[PDB]
Amino acid sequence: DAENLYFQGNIFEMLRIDEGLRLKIYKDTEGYYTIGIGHLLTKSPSLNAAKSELDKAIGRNTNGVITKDEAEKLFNQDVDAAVRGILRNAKLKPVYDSLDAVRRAALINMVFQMGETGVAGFTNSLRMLQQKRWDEAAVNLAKSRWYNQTPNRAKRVITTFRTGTWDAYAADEVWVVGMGIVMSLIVLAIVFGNVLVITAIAKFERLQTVTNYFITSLACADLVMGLAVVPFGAAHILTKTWTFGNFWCEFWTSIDVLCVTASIETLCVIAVDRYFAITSPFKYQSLLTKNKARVIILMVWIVSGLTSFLPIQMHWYRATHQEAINCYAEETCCDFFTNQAYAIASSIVSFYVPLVIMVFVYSRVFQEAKRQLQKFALKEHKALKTLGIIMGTFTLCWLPFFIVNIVHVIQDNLIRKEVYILLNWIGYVNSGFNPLIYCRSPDFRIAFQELLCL
Amino acid sequence: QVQLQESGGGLVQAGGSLRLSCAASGSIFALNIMGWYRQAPGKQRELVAAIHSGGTTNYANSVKGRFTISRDNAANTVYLQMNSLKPEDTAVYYCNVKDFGAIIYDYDYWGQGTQVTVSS
Ligand SMILES: CC(C)(Cc1ccc(O)cc1)NC[C@H](O)c1ccc(O)c(O)c1
Ligand code: NA
Repeated sequence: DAENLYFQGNIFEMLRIDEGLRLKIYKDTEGYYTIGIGHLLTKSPSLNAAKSELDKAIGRNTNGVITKDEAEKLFNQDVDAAVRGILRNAKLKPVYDSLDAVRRAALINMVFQMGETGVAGFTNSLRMLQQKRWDEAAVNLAKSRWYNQTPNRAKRVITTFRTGTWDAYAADEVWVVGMGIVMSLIVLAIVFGNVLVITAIAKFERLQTVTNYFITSLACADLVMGLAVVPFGAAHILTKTWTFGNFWCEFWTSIDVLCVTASIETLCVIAVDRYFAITSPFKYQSLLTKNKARVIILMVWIVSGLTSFLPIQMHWYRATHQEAINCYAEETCCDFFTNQAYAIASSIVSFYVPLVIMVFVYSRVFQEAKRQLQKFALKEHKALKTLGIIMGTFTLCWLPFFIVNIVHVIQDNLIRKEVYILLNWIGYVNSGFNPLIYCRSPDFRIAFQELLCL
Repeated sequence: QVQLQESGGGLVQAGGSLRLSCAASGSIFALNIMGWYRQAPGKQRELVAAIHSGGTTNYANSVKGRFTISRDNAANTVYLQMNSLKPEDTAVYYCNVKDFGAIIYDYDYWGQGTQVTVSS
């Protein structure tokens, strides 16, 4: 066939899209215990019975958790069993033979879902498919219980029957590269921006201030963010797996936590710094020197290191459940599993405390600005909008994640992994958003223009 | 887009007193540092005397005890009291406003500059 380019029309990818891959035992929309790629264990409400059937199917004590290999094997077994189920049946086979490969895959999909007998139950629909009346069968299949229980999937299967093409599944592959280029743009923006900032502060002598000494730290954290964390994360998501080993996996995770913590805590330090610089400038200039500021930076990076490399490299962050053990054992797995202790501690240190301090400090500024030696002009509005951006961007980017990060560790399976990763990346873009917020000074402007010779 | 009106400078004998004054015409953020700098003949621009919007002040080590800065009620006008002048106080005095409108940094507003000559 000479076909080796992405997305070949078949039943396996279609079912992968319609079902999804979940290694731990879950409940479908109906309520039956399902595992892997749409593999029905049992109709019994008891989880122990499901574990029994699973252990019998696999051939070992799985504790409700199977590996990728076993999941794929079960998937293929169920597909082949569905096909043989079609061929054995007297109502399914005459229809199956009189279908193109695509519609054949649609039928195999239906049988894979609701079983041989169930699909054979569809007398009128199969009769219509047999006489090649695709649209009538499309209308008819939408009047079943199957369309009411799982409408999103039923629509795709029905559309596949009607059109005879992979239109309902072809669009799904576009979003992959579609978001890949977005990730690329993110990396480019972060790296370029932060490198520009660091270069600006390091090269020019007029940008050698304490505030800028903190900005340097923030830009460094965001730089290592855009160089190590974000690209490897993008590769991890796009390629579906991890090809660097457990050591580099946990090392990458360590870099992640370290950089995020250092970034946010540096934001906090900047907030406090500006508070003292604005409220009591004469004391701020005398007390806070460059050495003391560098000591502050060192302390922040130390605290960030204690909440990143220390617990992770020592495997203190590790969970105890079976899936976590399997992923830690698997060299190609780099999924993130933690206990309540590390999740809560890291969330409090990295985000929540700096959040509280920043809110309190900026509120102190906004409140103390109203009690100076002074008509509701435009300057106060502009300043309020400025701080609105400063706190607004940070909150909008990092709050939804650390909330989710604290909930997904309390009640199990309330937040889907997609949302977790997504919000984590919405946290990631803040690293790129920072150089646009903390570098708007005239000196920074002149530096930025002179650097690239605009 | 604000203006700074300086007034008070001029010729003065050694040991005499002089009063500088800077009026800020325009909208300035409530948190600011309004002060005076100077340029001596052949020397860099040095800070003379700055006052914070919160009342607190700050002076150079060569003018402390001789110079004293204050400000008006809400007119945003700053008055610099210069007593016991010296020949090394002969310089070009600039009025200045440090505005913390963007919080992260500070916008500087400068004056036209006034000449002060002390008769040696
Ligand atoms: C969880 C992860 C390491 C990204 C990831 C997502 C899904 C997956 O399968 C494997 C990895 N991102 C961590 C996040 O950036 C973070 C910052 C500061 C913290 O304190 C913290 O606990 C977590
Ligand atoms: Na692993």
